[PDB]
Amino acid sequence: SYAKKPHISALNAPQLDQRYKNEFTIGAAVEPYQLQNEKDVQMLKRHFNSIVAENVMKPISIQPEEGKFNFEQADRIVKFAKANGMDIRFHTLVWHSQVPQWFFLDKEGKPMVNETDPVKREQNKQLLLKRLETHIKTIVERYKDDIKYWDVVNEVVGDDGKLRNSPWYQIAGIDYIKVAFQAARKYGGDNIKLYMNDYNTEVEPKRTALYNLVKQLKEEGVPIDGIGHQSHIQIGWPSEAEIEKTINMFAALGLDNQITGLDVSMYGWPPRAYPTYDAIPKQKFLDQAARYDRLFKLYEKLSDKISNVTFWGIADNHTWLDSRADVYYDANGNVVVDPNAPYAKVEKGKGKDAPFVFGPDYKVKPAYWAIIDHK
Ligand SMILES: [Cl-]
Ligand SMILES: [Cl-]
Ligand SMILES: [Zn+2]
Ligand SMILES: [Zn+2]
Ligand SMILES: [Zn+2]
Ligand SMILES: [Zn+2]
Ligand SMILES: [Zn+2]
Ligand SMILES: [Zn+2]
Ligand SMILES: [Zn+2]
Ligand SMILES: [Zn+2]
Repeated sequence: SYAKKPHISALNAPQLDQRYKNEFTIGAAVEPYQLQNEKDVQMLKRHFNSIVAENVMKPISIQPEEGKFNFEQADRIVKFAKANGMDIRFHTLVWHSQVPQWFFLDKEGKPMVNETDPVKREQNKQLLLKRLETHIKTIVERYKDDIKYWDVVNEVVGDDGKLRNSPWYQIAGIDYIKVAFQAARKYGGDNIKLYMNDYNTEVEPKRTALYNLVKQLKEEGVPIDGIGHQSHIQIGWPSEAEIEKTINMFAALGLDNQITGLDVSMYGWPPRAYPTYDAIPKQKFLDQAARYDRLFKLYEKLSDKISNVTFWGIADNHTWLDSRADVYYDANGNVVVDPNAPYAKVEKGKGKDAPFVFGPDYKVKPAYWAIIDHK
């Protein structure tokens, strides 16, 4: 939007959540250590009214061995949110990544996916489903009074438009999704809100597969209240038109929509990253600000169908996108960022992305001014 507008400390900037408070909550994803850092604490207090765990509420973080529950890290995020009046999202009860392998071992300690006996396969399904229910039961019995929004399952639809063929699906079929939602409703009650969370929700054939799956589950009475759109997006993709079509399509089913992991990468896919923040040209930040301007104008247009927009981080000094920021080098050792250009080697995850409206020094970016205004 504007470059006249100064690069001031975000701790002196108009509050993001208050700008959007009648449209949707504004959330940030966090690690417990950020709650012991003065600037991160002040950022959350000043700008955000919703919170989610980057990592410490994922399955392997909560029950790394059967019967060993580590709630200590998740508790710290819950305590902070309650003390500051923030909504909490739980990420996530079921996922094919960051998930302990003991879930999928049969009683003899062998991988359940290798079982060929159909009678044993059925016993493995029921055992996996029992373990799934106990994991969800224990978590929801602890947090049902504190955590309003739940990513019950994450990424269960494949990018090929089929259900994702994870061990969950190989072993139990579609019932693991039904069991997860039924268990969360049973032990959590009517007041927690249950979401199916995924990325590339705008992209066919994934989008229609997600649509059909949710429609079918709600016809069968499986409790599902909304869709989580991870929204790990780029400056130019996906188009605002396709985002709008997606949000409307699920709203038509009676589903809430939440933007659960928003970041606007500086790069394409696979990314060709700059090696450092300082090397990103100023024009990239202007392009990103214009993208954020259109994006939040669209969220506001659709505000009656969106209850929350959560960024997957606080400020540019910390983003999981850095793990994807591969730096490409030509034969002379110069950085290559042109997506089709010659190159000799790549340094995977060594570069720097810049996906938020707050810079790594906790000063506001052009993208912040683009979404704090009313134009
Ligand atoms: Cl991270
Ligand atoms: Cl800066
Ligand atoms: Zn306003
Ligand atoms: Zn606030
Ligand atoms: Zn630097
Ligand atoms: Zn709303
Ligand atoms: Zn992180
Ligand atoms: Zn992630
Ligand atoms: Zn700066
Ligand atoms: Zn604007």
